[PDB]
Amino acid sequence: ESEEEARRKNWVDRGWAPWEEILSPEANFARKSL
Amino acid sequence: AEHVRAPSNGKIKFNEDLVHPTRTRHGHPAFLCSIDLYVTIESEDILHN
Amino acid sequence: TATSISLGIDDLLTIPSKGWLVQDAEQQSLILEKHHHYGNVHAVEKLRQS
Repeated sequence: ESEEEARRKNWVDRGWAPWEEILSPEANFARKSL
Repeated sequence: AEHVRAPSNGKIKFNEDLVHPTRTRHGHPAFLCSIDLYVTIESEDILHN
Repeated sequence: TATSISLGIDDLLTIPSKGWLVQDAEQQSLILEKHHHYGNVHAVEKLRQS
């Protein structure tokens, strides 16, 4: 399945939404660095 | 595999332009050295190099 | 026989600096556990530090 299709299924069916994540000075480092 | 430990109690002084930024295997912030460096610890009685 | 060596409980000396060293290592380990929880470190990393 193409990603485009899968992104649809997840929105229509399983409820996905790319909600915002507010992160600490340290967690941001973690996400970018690794 | 060897750990440089501290000679005595005190402030550690070095220039940070020479060293380059990194993240360690255990998750901590750290600096990586690719040139020789001199670090000094200023104990009240003496300076350790 | 004349000198008579023997071993007692208080002859098993321990290095003077042990308490300070064990106490510090334990502090480092607690701090890393709070941080695994808060999301700033991963699991393979916790294992390794320990």
